[PDB]
Amino acid sequence: GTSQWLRKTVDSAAVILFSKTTCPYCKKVKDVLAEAKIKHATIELDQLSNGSAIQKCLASFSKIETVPQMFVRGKFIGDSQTVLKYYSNDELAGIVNESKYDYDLIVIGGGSGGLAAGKEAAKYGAKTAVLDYVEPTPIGTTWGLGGTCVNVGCIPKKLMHQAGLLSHALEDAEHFGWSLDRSKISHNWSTMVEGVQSHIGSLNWGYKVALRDNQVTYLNAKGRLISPHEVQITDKNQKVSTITGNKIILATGERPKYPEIPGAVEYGITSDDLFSLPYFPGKTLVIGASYVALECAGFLASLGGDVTVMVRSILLRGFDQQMAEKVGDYMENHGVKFAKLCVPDEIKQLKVVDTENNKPGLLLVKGHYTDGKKFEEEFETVIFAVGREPQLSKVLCETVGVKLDKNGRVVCTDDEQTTVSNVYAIGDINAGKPQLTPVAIQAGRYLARRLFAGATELTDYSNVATTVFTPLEYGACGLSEEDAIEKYGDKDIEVYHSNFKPLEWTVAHREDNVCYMKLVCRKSDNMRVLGLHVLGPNAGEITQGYAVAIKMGATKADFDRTIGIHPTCSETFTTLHVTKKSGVSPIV
Amino acid sequence: GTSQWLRKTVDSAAVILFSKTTCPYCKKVKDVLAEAKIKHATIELDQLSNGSAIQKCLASFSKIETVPQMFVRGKFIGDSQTVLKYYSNDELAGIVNESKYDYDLIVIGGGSGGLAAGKEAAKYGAKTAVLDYVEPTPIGTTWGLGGTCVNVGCIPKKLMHQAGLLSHALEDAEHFGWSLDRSKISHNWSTMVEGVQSHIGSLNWGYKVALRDNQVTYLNAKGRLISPHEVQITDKNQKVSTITGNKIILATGERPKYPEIPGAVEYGITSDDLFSLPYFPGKTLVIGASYVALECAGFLASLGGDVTVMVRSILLRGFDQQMAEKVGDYMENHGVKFAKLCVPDEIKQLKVVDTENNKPGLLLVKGHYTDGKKFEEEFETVIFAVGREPQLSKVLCETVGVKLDKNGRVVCTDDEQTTVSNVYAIGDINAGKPQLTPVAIQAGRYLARRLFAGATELTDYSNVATTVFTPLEYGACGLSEEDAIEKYGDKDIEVYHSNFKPLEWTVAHREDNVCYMKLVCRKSDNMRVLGLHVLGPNAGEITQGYAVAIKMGATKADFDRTIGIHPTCSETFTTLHVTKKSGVSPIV
Ligand SMILES: Cc1cc2nc3c(=O)[nH]c(=O)nc-3n(C[C@H](O)[C@H](O)[C@H](O)COP(=O)(O)OP(=O)(O)OC[C@H]3O[C@@H](n4cnc5c(N)ncnc54)[C@H](O)[C@@H]3O)c2cc1C
Ligand SMILES: Cc1cc2nc3c(=O)[nH]c(=O)nc-3n(C[C@H](O)[C@H](O)[C@H](O)COP(=O)(O)OP(=O)(O)OC[C@H]3O[C@@H](n4cnc5c(N)ncnc54)[C@H](O)[C@@H]3O)c2cc1C
Ligand SMILES: Cc1cc(C(=O)NNc2ccccc2F)no1
Ligand SMILES: Cc1cc(C(=O)NNc2ccccc2F)no1
Ligand SMILES: Cc1cc(C(=O)NNc2ccccc2F)no1
Repeated sequence: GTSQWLRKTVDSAAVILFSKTTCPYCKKVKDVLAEAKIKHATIELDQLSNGSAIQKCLASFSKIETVPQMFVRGKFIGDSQTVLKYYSNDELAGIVNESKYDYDLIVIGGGSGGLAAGKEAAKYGAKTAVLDYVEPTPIGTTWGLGGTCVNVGCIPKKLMHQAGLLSHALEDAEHFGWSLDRSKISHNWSTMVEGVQSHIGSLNWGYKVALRDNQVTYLNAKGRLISPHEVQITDKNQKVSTITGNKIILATGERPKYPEIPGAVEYGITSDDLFSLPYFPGKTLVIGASYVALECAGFLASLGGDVTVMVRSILLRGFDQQMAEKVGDYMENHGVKFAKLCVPDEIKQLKVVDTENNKPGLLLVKGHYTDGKKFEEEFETVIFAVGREPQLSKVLCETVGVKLDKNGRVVCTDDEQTTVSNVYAIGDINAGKPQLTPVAIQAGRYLARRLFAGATELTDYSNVATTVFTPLEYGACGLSEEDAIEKYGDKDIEVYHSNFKPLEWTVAHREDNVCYMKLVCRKSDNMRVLGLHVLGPNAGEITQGYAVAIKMGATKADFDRTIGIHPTCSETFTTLHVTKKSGVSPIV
Repeated sequence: GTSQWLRKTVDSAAVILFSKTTCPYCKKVKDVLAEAKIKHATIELDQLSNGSAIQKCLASFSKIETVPQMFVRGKFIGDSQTVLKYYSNDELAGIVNESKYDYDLIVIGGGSGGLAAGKEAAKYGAKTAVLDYVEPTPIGTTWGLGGTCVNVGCIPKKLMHQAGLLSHALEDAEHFGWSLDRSKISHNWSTMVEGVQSHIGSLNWGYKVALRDNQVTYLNAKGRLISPHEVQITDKNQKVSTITGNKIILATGERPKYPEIPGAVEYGITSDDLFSLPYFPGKTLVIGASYVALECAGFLASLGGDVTVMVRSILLRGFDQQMAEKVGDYMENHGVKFAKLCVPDEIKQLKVVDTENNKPGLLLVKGHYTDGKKFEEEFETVIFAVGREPQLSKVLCETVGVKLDKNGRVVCTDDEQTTVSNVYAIGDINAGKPQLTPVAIQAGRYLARRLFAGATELTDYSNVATTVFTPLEYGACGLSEEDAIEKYGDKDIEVYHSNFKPLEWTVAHREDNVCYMKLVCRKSDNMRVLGLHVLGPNAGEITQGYAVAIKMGATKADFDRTIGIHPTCSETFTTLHVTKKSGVSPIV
């Protein structure tokens, strides 16, 4: 056990020092490497459980059992006297820089996971390159460094959500005594987009600064893995070349799908285009029913838009369907129109986008309802939100041997390793994993530490909490009620639930019984909490802390013995008592 | 053990049925009791692990070991045949109403704890009275049923906090694209007070409806305990009479203190007066530095007021002082003035309150700083927030034998029992307990179940989370950093911390490094989280869920392995890494 860990650690680390905190010979070597600007990992043996056993295993590489011992890319370099000899003789810089490869690590993809992995690897002395290229959308939209979340995802969508939430803050202000008249106030799309894009631009620049300050080589080029250690790159001038690397991390993400119907690619847009659109969309149709579809329809309606959503079957497939129906009912009562049980057949152009006067075009959408009736209506903008997919045929030569599943995602071990031993995959392209930004970041950072600092901790992908940022937000952690019932049986499941009303909604005359929460519990396991669900304001802030308790195995008794904070929405979880089986009403 | 539990349960319950879920004779007795509208507790012996032992112990009370067995106020009434006999002979109603006392329970005080205890007791058949009287403030202010939180505490203060938060929402809305101009909008104090008071009145009415629907006797009268079982009551016509009860719960709360200086009682006010004041306070001095003082100063400033706070020594004594100083620095940067190291000597009247034109008066405040320099300034309103105190000499004859501590609070066992065996105390008057509304509710409900339904569960008063609703909110759960170091020593304490910026503050151009969080941990106990602290928006929603994890013994490793929800403020707790001992900056 200990011998196999040490072997893997030594073969993989770029530069690593084995040390003890109390040793002045170790401190002497540490200070030399700091002066020479040589970054490295450090393993303090006096702070590990079996440090004595490791110290004896080191002799199988160095034939000494003392400390310090310095290694570079699998090779024992020397003890204190030897390292100072290389330093005194101006031979140290050359020894720590010799490698079979151009880089210790090449990351293909500069998004949530890839930037996290590359920066963390560099901190331990791995010579690292990060490659990023943004293929333009069909209408030509492109953006800077940082990935989907930063540029066309979590960041701009939550900022536009906040712009929509402020519409209701303006209405509430009158009831709390402020003198404004909400009915005389309007919204300016282009002013909002300019502020959002200025923030995104500051993130693009901050990531380039961060890579420079960690000595990471940033290449704005398209990468393609042609053999296990060779990456072909093509730059903005179509100059083609090859770089080599010891370890490879694939982190290229996904892009939006289009349906295979006439006019979709030519005349519609996706979320990739929405967040920098230079004109207000006008009367809008959203095709789809994912969290992306509902989040976008929701803020467009709150900004004052005329918005319709076309739903093939159900809302939020894969989420708790009682919660999903309450989400949609709120949206329908607050100005979002729905075309239910309906699909599109073709998009026809009636007017071209007026790019000079900054106005949308006009489109005729034809489709049909599931019974057989026809749909036909005119819209200024049509947004497709019908799923996302990777396109690893762009990234990955089939001769390399990296196995993909039937959806085109990478099949990985529980430590992110592919079927090719030096190649790993993280983020949205790792098959079977939750497709979320904090998951990609944790996977990338934890992987970098295992490769270059001898860490052993794995990423835990179970019970990862989520929040859907619809007009009324929906947070969740764990199983839906229907998945719990299918797994364990109805007689082994107890559900505690309640409506609630935020105190802030009282003076503002908002609804009494629309916010809702529940705990789905397993009777035969001490009433273990299998899933937590909340519909209400600030749902992400409410849910996050409970994710720690669920990770730890919280029971209903743990929620009961914990005391609430008053007045809050979250405290309602500490006093739940009405069960679904009792038939008693959950209203306030 | 079991036999001591059974004797206490039988002696104390008003009406109780010993039963098994599987027994049709028990079902027949349940159905008769429901038809006669006789409320009662039930214990299902087949749901307890020592149910066989309990069934044998019942025989020393009834001389039988079968189920069902019905008891009334410590007396065995009968089995199935006997209960049915009393019913068909119209004898049962008189039997179940036989009592040595007028009531099974008298609650003195109709606030957070007292209303909770009284309603819960009545559910198990306890004949219950709740007494409530509101002694007017020095200027004559009074209010309805529900206690301090409902009328002059948590509820109106958080509603006025929300009105203040909406000021910054109006400012933010411009940056997100909305057409309003914040500089032309003003606030109307009387409109806000009218809305707050209409909500408080709906709560007053709802509590009277709830007591009527639970068959609880509500007496709007002042109560005084004159012997262990006798309560003297004085009504609004000054009629004096005596009622008797088996169990007594003291739940009379506290009221604000005034300093002993000339003019304080005559010309100043307290929080009791603020929340229904018919005119805007105008230019205001708040004397004190408690959470009540800073919350009130904070929202008055956000509503456009000229506000000063006079601080004797420090802010928020008893809270973590690094967090208290950050709370005050934010207020001072956003328009609250502070007179530090200063106390008042006298209040002089310059103008009487203008009741006709609905305007405040004018006052001259004289004081001095700790070095002896003088303070002298004019204000329209002076609010004293210098602590709260019970006044149990008004509630409790000294000859009854209930022991008080040096501060005048009631000394209780861990099951809320006083030194008089049938008398219990809950809420703010229970010595040594956190003075919070959800604590009083849990204590009252749990106590009623122990008295009248044979329950055993105690209230857990440890690590109860809190939130201070200052303009930037401060949430906490567990020990302050200085208390942790005093208890375990500095070398056994590690502190992880970080600044953060809410995403909502980016486009709004608010501050980069004002929000802050830390985890105070114990090294020698697996890095156990001893205390959690957060300064930021929605801090009560952030903190609540983590209180369950801390109750369960969370360590830093539990926070690390839990994944964040993005984009949120709370997710910053899941990736903390900078220690105070490293000296590395917490800025982001
Ligand atoms: C509209 C929307 C909203 C979302 N909201 C949230 C939210 O609120 N919370 C949340 O947790 N998640 C959210 N997500 C999900 C989140 O955006 C993703 O889970 C995350 O971005 C995945 O990170 P990644 O590192 O796997 O890939 P990405 O961030 O997509 O980065 C991959 C990068 O690699 C580049 N690349 C691709 N091929 C190559 C190549 N051959 N050579 C070089 N570079 C290449 C891509 O152009 C891209 O820049 C949202 C997603 C969308 C679409
Ligand atoms: C300004 C302010 C803000 C607060 N904010 C919060 C907050 O945000 N969160 C929180 O958790 N806590 C808050 N608190 C504390 C909370 O109000 C108290 O902890 C809670 O009200 C205590 O409940 P209680 O049942 O002990 O007493 P109370 O609610 O004070 O009820 C006691 C009642 O008994 C009556 N009474 C007294 N003597 C007699 C008698 N002889 N006969 C009959 N009736 C009598 C009193 O008039 C009163 O109606 C706040 C307090 C204040 C002052
Ligand atoms: C807001 C949001 C995003 C997701 C998500 O990313 N993926 N779902 C998923 C879950 C578990 C395993 C595998 C998966 F693919 N869920 O909610
Ligand atoms: C020391 C003390 C005695 C009383 C007194 O008489 N209270 N009775 C009363 C009850 C209800 C409304 C109005 C009332 F006056 N108050 O304080
Ligand atoms: C054991 C213990 C805790 C306390 C106490 O400080 N209670 N009150 C309080 C605290 C924090 C915020 C708001 C509050 F009202 N007294 O004794």
